[PDB]
Amino acid sequence: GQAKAAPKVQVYSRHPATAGTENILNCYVEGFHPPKIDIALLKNGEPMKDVKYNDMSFGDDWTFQRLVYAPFTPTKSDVYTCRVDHEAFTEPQSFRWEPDF
Amino acid sequence: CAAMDDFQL
Amino acid sequence: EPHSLRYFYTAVSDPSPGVPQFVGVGYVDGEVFVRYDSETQRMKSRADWIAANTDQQYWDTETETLQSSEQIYRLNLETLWGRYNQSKGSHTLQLMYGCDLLEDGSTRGFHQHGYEGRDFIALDKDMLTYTAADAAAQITKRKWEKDETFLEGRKFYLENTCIEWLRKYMSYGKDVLERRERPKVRVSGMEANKILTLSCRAHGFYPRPISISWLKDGVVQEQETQRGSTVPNSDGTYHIWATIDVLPGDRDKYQCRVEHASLPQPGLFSW
Repeated sequence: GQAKAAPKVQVYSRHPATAGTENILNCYVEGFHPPKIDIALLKNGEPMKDVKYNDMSFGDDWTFQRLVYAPFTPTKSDVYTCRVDHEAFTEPQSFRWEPDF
Repeated sequence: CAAMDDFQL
Repeated sequence: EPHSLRYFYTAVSDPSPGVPQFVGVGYVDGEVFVRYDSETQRMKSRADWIAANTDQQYWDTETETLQSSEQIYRLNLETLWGRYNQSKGSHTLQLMYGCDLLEDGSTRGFHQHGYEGRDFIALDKDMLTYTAADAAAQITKRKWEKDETFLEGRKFYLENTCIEWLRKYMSYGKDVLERRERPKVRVSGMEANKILTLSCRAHGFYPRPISISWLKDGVVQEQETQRGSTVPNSDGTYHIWATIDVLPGDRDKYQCRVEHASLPQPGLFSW
């Protein structure tokens, strides 16, 4: 029958973060079938500017991968999450960036 | 160079 | 290092945001260099080095080839609908094919279909027979293994055309493909009431292969290390983290070791 697979998500910045220094926030969603998905980047729960979406691709087990990214400047209290909605999820799921200052 | 699809499933 | 030229086609019955009806993407050594979709109906350059080294006839033939493939996968989806009793659902048909140049000079080719996220039919290593996963796929197999010239054509494309265009592409893109970019590494940690978990993050390394491991007094802690998967950054570089839980008082004994082509020797990093 239909082989469905739930996403696996990693949230990370392009460079090691320093409070107040511009960076790029990355969310990498992989391992999911079917290809239909929604991926959002969130700043304190709200969508972000200048979010870009790389090419959806797939690997050997047929499951799909997609990179999402945006410019941001991390601070000490700003919470950045990646929200993934996929039909293999019971409900849309959130993954918080860990600043790692 | 992509391959030319000389047969369908 | 196994060099590769690969194409990935994706055909769906029900497009959605981010998913056009048909997408074909080409990779050299793991990196995108061409893309086609049913939105544009155009083979477009996805890397400077391929654009710099082709003429408009290249993009015109490549566009022609993929328009034909797009039409054919529209037919293939209907064909597979007549092979199973599912009704009006989301159908996903996937193709991967291409060739590997291994280290010793030997070569391998690939031509495998997936239907509904499962295997459907795959070209075997001899490149003259296929493995069908189910009875629906066996109809394709009997149909195809009957056609001597079609079998030879595909074997020749993967053994000859694919491999030599891979070498051409490797020439075209040497300075990008064989460049080195150093990981910027940071070790972070959070001591909790009784356990300090150390976190080693490597930002922006190229090429993709990397080894990141955790050391106690220079001795690997492989069973205690937890690795994320290597994942890409926007500019074609890569990212990995590795964590390990440690006793707080033993903090000073722990360093993260990164093995990577861009580093003259394996690098060591500390909290």
